[PDB]
Amino acid sequence: VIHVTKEVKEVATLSCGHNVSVEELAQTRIYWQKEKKMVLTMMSGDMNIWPEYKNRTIFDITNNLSIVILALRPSDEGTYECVVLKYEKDAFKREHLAEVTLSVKA
Amino acid sequence: VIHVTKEVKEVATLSCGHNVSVEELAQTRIYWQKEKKMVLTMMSGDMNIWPEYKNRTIFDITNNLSIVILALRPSDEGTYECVVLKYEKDAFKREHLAEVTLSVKA
Amino acid sequence: VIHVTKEVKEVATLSCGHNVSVEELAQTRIYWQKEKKMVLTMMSGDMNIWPEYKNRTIFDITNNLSIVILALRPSDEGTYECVVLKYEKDAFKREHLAEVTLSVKA
Amino acid sequence: VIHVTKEVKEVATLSCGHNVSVEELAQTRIYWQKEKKMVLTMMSGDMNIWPEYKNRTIFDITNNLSIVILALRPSDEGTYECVVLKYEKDAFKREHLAEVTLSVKA
Amino acid sequence: VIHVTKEVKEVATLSCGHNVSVEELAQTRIYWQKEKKMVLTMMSGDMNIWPEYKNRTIFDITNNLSIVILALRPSDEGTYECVVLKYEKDAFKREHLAEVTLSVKA
Amino acid sequence: VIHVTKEVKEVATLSCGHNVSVEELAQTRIYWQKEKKMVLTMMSGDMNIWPEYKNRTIFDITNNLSIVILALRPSDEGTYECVVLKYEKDAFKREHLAEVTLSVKA
Amino acid sequence: YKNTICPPRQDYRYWYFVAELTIGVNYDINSTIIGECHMSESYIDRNANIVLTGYGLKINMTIMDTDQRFVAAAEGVGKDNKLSVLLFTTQRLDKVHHNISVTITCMEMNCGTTKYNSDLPESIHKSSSCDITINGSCVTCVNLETDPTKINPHYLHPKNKYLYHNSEYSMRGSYGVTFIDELNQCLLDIKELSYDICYRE
Amino acid sequence: YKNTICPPRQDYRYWYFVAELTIGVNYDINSTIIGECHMSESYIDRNANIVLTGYGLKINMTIMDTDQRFVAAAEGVGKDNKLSVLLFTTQRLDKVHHNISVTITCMEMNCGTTKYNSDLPESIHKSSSCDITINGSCVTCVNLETDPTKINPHYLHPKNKYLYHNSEYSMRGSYGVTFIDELNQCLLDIKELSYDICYRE
Amino acid sequence: YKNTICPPRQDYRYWYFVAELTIGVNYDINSTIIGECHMSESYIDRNANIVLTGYGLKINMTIMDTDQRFVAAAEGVGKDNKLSVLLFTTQRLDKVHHNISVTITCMEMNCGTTKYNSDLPESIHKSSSCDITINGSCVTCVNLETDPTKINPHYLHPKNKYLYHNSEYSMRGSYGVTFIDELNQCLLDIKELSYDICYRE
Amino acid sequence: YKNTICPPRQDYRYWYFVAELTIGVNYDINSTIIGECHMSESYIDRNANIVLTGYGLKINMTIMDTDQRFVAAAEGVGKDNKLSVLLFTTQRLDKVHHNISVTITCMEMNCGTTKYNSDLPESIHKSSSCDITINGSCVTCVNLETDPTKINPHYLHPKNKYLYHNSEYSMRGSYGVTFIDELNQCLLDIKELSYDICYRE
Amino acid sequence: YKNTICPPRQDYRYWYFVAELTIGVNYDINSTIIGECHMSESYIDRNANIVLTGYGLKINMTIMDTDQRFVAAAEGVGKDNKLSVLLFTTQRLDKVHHNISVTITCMEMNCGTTKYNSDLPESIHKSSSCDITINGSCVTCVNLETDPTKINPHYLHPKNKYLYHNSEYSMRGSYGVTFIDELNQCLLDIKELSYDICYRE
Amino acid sequence: YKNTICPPRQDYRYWYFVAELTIGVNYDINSTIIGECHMSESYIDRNANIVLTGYGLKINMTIMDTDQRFVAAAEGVGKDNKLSVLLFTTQRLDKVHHNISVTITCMEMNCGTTKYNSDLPESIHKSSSCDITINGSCVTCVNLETDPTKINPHYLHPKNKYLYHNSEYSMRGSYGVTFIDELNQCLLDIKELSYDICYRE
Repeated sequence: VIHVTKEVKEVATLSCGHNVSVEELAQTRIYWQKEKKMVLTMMSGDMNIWPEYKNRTIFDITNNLSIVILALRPSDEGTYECVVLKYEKDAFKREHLAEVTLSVKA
Repeated sequence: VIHVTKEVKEVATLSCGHNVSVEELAQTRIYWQKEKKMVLTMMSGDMNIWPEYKNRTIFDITNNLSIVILALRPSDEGTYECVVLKYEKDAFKREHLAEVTLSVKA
Repeated sequence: VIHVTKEVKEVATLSCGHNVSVEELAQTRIYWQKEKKMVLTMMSGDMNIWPEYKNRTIFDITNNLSIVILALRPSDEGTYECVVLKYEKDAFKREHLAEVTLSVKA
Repeated sequence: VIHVTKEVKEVATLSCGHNVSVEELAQTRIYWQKEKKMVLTMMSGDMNIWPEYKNRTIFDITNNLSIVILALRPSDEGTYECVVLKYEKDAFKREHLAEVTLSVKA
Repeated sequence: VIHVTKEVKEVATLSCGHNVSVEELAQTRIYWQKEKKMVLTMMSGDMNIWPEYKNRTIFDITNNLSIVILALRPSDEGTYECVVLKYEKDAFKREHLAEVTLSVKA
Repeated sequence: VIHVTKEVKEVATLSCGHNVSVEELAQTRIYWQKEKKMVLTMMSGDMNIWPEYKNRTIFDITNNLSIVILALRPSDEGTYECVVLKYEKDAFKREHLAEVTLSVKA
Repeated sequence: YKNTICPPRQDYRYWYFVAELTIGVNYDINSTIIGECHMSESYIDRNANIVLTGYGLKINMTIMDTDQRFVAAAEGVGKDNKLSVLLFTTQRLDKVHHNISVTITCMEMNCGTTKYNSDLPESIHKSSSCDITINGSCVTCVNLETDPTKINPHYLHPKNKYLYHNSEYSMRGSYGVTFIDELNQCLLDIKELSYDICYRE
Repeated sequence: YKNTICPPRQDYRYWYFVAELTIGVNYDINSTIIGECHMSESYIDRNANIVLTGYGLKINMTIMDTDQRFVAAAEGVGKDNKLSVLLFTTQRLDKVHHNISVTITCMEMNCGTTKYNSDLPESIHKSSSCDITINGSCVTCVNLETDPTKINPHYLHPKNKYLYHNSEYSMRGSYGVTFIDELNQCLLDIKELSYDICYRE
Repeated sequence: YKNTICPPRQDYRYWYFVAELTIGVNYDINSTIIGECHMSESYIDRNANIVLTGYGLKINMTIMDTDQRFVAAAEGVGKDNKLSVLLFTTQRLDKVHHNISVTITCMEMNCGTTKYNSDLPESIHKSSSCDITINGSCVTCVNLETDPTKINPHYLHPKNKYLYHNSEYSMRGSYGVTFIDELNQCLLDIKELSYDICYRE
Repeated sequence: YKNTICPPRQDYRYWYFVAELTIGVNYDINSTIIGECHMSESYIDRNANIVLTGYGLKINMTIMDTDQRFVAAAEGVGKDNKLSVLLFTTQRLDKVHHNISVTITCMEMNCGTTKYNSDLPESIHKSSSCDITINGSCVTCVNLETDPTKINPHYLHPKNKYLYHNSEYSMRGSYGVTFIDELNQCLLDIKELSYDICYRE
Repeated sequence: YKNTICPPRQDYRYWYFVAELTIGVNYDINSTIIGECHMSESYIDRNANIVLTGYGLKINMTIMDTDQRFVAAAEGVGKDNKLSVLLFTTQRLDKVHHNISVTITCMEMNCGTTKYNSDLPESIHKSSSCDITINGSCVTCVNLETDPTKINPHYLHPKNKYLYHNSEYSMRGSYGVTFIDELNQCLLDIKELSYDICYRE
Repeated sequence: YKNTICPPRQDYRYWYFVAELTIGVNYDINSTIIGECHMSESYIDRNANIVLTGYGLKINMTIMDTDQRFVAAAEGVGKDNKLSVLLFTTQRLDKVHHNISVTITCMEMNCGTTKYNSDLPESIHKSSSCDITINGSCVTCVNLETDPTKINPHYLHPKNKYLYHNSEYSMRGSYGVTFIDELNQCLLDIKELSYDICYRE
């Protein structure tokens, strides 16, 4: 678990720690969620996104499959778990559940 | 069962349907009764008779062991059963229970 | 049982129906009692007698071991039982329990 | 199941979908009923008919053993089941239970 | 049991009925008691005595191991038991429990 | 158990009765306690001491591993137990639980 | 296809009133006792035999050459020591009279060997006979009304059971014998009559 | 046809008062105890034997050459230590006196071997004898009134049972022996008398 | 991978409404009796057989070449002596019609050998037949609605059990025979209808 | 004719106060415990032996050459640890003193082998001896008053039982031993004394 | 000296939260049933196997090369047919990840042979794998959170039992598979969740 | 004559406070549980061994070359996980110190092979040693105060039992070991201490 700390109202990268290839990205489902509340999904190459986090997150796939949180707020503080699944034998096999915690200093 | 019908205030024969001989009549007990209420008895040749039917019945033994009801009334309407028993082995053996029904038209 | 009947105020013999000899009388206990109430005893030749019947009874041993009731009254009416026992093997063996009934006509 | 739809106050054929011959029609019992309420019977060649549907139905045996509903009303809307039985071994054997539904547009 | 009777205000011997020798008296415990209330003890040759009976009893050992009651009173009337024990195998073996009864005539 | 008695406001030695060497004293835990309330500890050569008894006790190790109680008071009266443990097989083995009782005369 | 008798059951709910048996006794019976009657039934070679023991009487009634087996019995005590027995079979498959043999042994009072052992002809239609054998002098009269038109009014039918009785005069047969000059006083007073269902049915 | 005795039953409801047996004892019995009397009956070669143990007495009464078997017994304690035994058989088939043998062994107090072992002639009609044997000195008097005219008034007959007693003086026989000078004080005071029905009937 | 039938259980909680069986009888049945129906199930060589005995009828229904075994049954009595049987299996693995053989033996009234023993074609889709054999004259009509769309409204499903029923008209098959001129009055009045779950499920 | 002892019974109601046995113990017993005493009796070759275990003591008392067997026992605890034992036999057939052997083993406290094993002569009439053997040091004193004139006042006799006690001074024999200087303090205070009837009588 | 596993006990009071197993099913389960889950445990050759049958699922979970044996299990039903299984062992002697094999056979609905039979790598630390085999199509998703940091808040621990759970993120391993496009909706709503302790622990 | 030990009994009422055994454990025990402790006693070749299992500990204490057998035990749980064991034998026949061997195996938590297995000399009078063997790492401290002067004040002695304890300092021996730096905190707080009597005494 990576306790990344970062100052308020700043671009905030959250590393998933798992590298997926762009050919494999169509067959791999990636989604981020904090405190069991969903944040963004990348289901079969579709970058769907939640209304709480539509306009302030940018997915950088190459840099450890990360989200960059723009204009970070204390409401965004918490534990983000990054979930990655791969399609095997007509079943999505979960392969990554890395948890990172973001703390807000103001 | 013989449903004999006959007009009011008339001589009324009621056939028992069993013929007994006069030598056998001393050894044979015959009695008539309507609705389990006794009418006449011929016990060992003694023609005993009930106070309801003393003066209006005549036993004709030869004509099928019958009673003739004189001045018949609607009170006499009902089912008459004729019971005949014979003495065998120090026991009276019942041999006839013919039932006839008399109806009164007025 | 002897139903002896006899007129009021008369000498009244009550037969016991058992004859005992005078040699055997010393070894034989005789007593009379009416309605379980004792009348006279002849225990080993002693003619003891009850206050109700002291002066009106005479024991005649020979005439069937009887009592003679003098001036008989309706109070003396009842059933008298006469009890005779003989001494056998250090035990009095009862040999007579004849009951007679006296009726009083007045 | 045939969902036949037809406009209000019009002649309305309801196909049973089973063809019976006129020699077999005497041995075959045909009856129509909607919502378990009986409509017409053709029992042994007798075209008996119910008071709700006496004057507005015509049985056409040849055209798939049908009823023609005259002056159709929304009360006639519902599911009609057509029941056909044949006499085999002293028993009426059911051989057809086709259901058609009539809808009324007004 | 000896029912000794004796007149009031008189010297009164009470026999124990057991004779002990003076050599054996040191090894023998003798005590008198009336109605389970103790009177005198002679434990190992010590003539201890109770306050009720200090000055009116004299032990005469030779004359059947007795007490002599001086100036006898009706309070002294009762049953006196005389208890004698001998030392055997480190245990006092009871050998005498003679009871005498004193009656007072006044 | 030694019942040492000594007058009030006086130096008061309390003998433990166990002699330990100064090389062994580093490996041996000694502590005194009265009525289960702790008095002084000598844990691995550290002479720690309780606030009730800081300034009036002096440990003399050589003279039977004793405490000397200065200005003794009736509050110091009681039973002192002296507990000595030695380190064997990664375990402190208790080897002395001598109890002495101090009485105060005033 | 021919109608048969069913295989036997532990409990039967379809009872058919086959016979009204009335036995008068000289020894005293006060009233009906619950659980007194113990009946045993057997259907062997088309013969229905019922053996019921109660109130000092063992009654062995056998119906011969029949297609119905007994199901139940009910014994009640009337006034003047009359004992009324109601008997039940499965159903009336055939409408014919059947020969009967009823053996009535006195098992408690007035006790002995066979006293009558005779044949009672049925008085109505004369198509059947009762070979009735009495082992004792306790029995005063016997009246056996088979296939009775009228069920006794104070016989309470058990619940979940169904009673059927013959309603035709052409089917009822009466067998009667009286051993004393009683003028067939087997007719109960029925005033204090009660009925108890037998055990082992 | 001859009247016989019925086969034995577990429970008998027709009781016949056959004998009033009264035994006086020197040892103390206070009052009747419920369930004290235990009786055992046996009918072997026309001999009816009853063995009842109660209140320190075992009474073995045998009636010889008889057509009736015992059914029941009732034992009660009267004042002055008199013990009253009421005995019951099936019914009186024959009107004749029967020879009896009654063995009265003291099983609890005053205990020993045979003390009397003699024959008591019946005082009325002199047609029977009681071969009475007492094993002990506890018995003071014995009065055996067989076929008694009068039933004891404070004997409560059990319900669903029927009592019959002899009403003829020609049938009652009294057997009596008294071992002390008692003038036949076997006659109970009957004031505090109660009766308890025995077990194993 | 292919869907199979599970190994049998002592108690099944997933019931599938497979058949609505209605049998009319001439003998009288009053109303539903709790605990009357006793059913026995057997799945041998892909054949699901259920034998339920109740209200005087033993019904032996066998579904041939099927992947579902019976789980439960419910028998209720309607007005005019109509007997309604609700039958349940595990689940509908295959969506095909199956040949059935239902044997209905009258075990209590109107009792005999085989009366009809014929094949009823299913009226809808004509893809299956009922080889129905009636041992007796008690049966008046038989209506077997297999895979019914509508569950009977007054059938109370047991708690902790789950009911599933077919909702497709393409799957329901009706087998019908009437032995009297009844115009298929197997249709119950359903006013006083109650249902009791069978035993040995 | 000679008076004998009766055959043994399961329960005896005629008890005879044969002996007042008092045992003092150094170990503490508080008060009487209901159901504590368990006694076993045996009459073999005219010897009556009773073995009663209670309150830490097993007492084996044997009366030799006697015609009476033990029936019952009662054990109670007095103040100052005195244990009072009341013993009962059938009846006193012979008026003679009998030699006794009483074995008192301490089974719970102060436990060991034979400590005294000596003969106590009876103090009154000197006609019998007690061969008394103590297995342990628990016993402080023993007082055995045989055929006592006075029954202990707070011994409640069981109901339906009858107590008889000797009333003659010519028959009472006292056996006494005290092992400590106690001046025969076996005499209980009797203030808090209660008695419990033993088991297996 | 090395820490070992204790010999097995009948009842264990020290429970360790080893795994949070969640299984989603397509067939309907309403709510938790008390006494539904029946578990069987076996520790053979350092392998802890637990077989728990409940709510139509038989779950055979085996932890390989381990020093802890299972003690208990708790099965609860959540909303949207999610089934939550809480599993307990003795204690965590070694702080290492263990290879697991969990076999989930559908025993009541959607029943068949092996459907997936594959290896799920643990998502955290990638040090262990779940060889998971599903016998049927009933299972929709499986989430196995081993050594969970957080105990389910509405799991009521039994009294006289002691719960210990892992508090380190370095020890928790999550195994997950979803067979439908469910986005890992194995996460229960937990609003109506209840837990029942299994049998045969 | 020499004082011996009595034969064993089912229930003993004379208890002697022989040892105050206190065992501290690192795993958590909340409070005393009624019926938790199960003890087994054996006196073989003058050696008194007691094996009591309770609160996750099996304690096997053997006193060698002694004339007293164990009678009872009482186990209680104090604050800070201290476990207090009170042990009882018959009586103190000899006034000498005895060599002891106490084996304390952890049976539920912190479980393993022998950890210490050493000899603790008694601190007072140095006349005996405790060969103490601990099978596990659960035990933190052991204090064995044999023949204690003071009974624990909140130990409720059972009724009808008698407690005796040693009152001499010359007889009490203390055996102590602490495995952590605890300064002999085996001394319980005793505030919430309760005691439960063990089973199989």
